[PDB]
Amino acid sequence: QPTFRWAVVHDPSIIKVGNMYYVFGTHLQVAKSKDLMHWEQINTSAHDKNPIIPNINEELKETLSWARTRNDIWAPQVIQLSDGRYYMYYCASTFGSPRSAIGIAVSDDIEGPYKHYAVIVKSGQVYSVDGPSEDGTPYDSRKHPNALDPGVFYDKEGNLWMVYGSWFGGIYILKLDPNTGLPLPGQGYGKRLVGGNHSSMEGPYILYSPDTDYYYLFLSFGGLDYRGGYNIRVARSKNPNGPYYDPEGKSMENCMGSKTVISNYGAKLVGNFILSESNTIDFKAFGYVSPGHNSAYYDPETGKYFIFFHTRFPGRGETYQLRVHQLFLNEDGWFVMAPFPYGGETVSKLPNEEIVGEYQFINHGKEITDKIKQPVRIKLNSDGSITGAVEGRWERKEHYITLKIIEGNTTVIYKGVLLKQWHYSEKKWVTVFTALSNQGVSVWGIRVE
Ligand SMILES: [Ca+2]
Repeated sequence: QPTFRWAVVHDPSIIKVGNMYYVFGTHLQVAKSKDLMHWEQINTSAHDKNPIIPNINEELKETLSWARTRNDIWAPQVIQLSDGRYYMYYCASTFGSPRSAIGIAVSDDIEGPYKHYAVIVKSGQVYSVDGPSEDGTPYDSRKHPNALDPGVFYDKEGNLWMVYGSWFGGIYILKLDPNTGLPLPGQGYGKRLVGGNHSSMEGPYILYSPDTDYYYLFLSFGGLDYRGGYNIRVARSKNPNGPYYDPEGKSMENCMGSKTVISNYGAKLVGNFILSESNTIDFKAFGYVSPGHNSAYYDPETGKYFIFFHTRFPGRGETYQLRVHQLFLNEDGWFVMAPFPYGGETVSKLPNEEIVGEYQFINHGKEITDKIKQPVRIKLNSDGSITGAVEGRWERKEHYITLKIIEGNTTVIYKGVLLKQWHYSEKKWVTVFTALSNQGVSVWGIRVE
């Protein structure tokens, strides 16, 4: 019964306005929805006649001039501040460069037109012409962030923050004045949360959970392209400005260096996969390549959580869509992602008869890889045993599942949730599980019915 119509929105940032969900993305790709499943595209590029920011080159002359670019802005996020106006935080840049700026535009109406408000953070200063970086020292792209990818959020106390960054100096957070949206004076680039020295991370987003009273920091590791191994990582903190820690207890301030090294940190939520045993490219089969650059939302009306992200697809190169999935909290207060896109599903306790059976099983691992992971077959048996491709034991308590799986010479415990979801490709309701270990590895199970 559920149906879908996606949008084409790269780097999507969610905002709810009235009964309508909007996503704002790179190139001023904008779309909206009442149900999270059918999306109406309202803008597709930052051309001179777009209605979101008309005549953008003149309107945002300050940031675009800085970035030496035209007809484009990257990773915009709109947030409603206390005056009721809509503030679009965005960045201007060029591919591969740290010559970037974070700006703010403002509108009275969600769909615009937005006008210039402020220029707030700059990177890529060339000392002989521009002078120092924001911290008063010469810009050094190993230490200083790239002024990209703003993630703005209120904390539980009403303070306003912006987490930001992409590669280069890492991921930083600035405290903002709730009344103006501007960074409070005297912070330079702010506090470093993750990364440094050109570590492959970007798109930071922070979400508060009332259900656990933690803040969750979402990052994308790797490259966004087909061969980049883009993957979504999660850490959490009792404080909006950290330190953030992963499920193993590692501090994300220590996450920096090579791809192999940074891969050791964070809960990896999803990487590349396809639900085909046949082949790694199978256009009938559900699968993603380079899912990332996400935002997230908590809906107080229902208590559900959602992740908004773009992704590419097996065998389809750089083509991408918006996708929306539900997130759940496991018994340890960590997020686990629903295998399939959101079709209206609400978790509840399943009886045993709906749990027992053969599953396709995907282990997403811990690495940053472009490998398209495929499933193996396992069975969850009535006696609590796991058999097939892996051995172990499973148990459940309400909708919380625990899987204890033998991996080499050790048992790894995965904790997650069980529910019924809409099988996106098979078009039927099926049992699924999604679970996470303390080493930050996600597993998905999709019941063969
Ligand atoms: Ca973002």
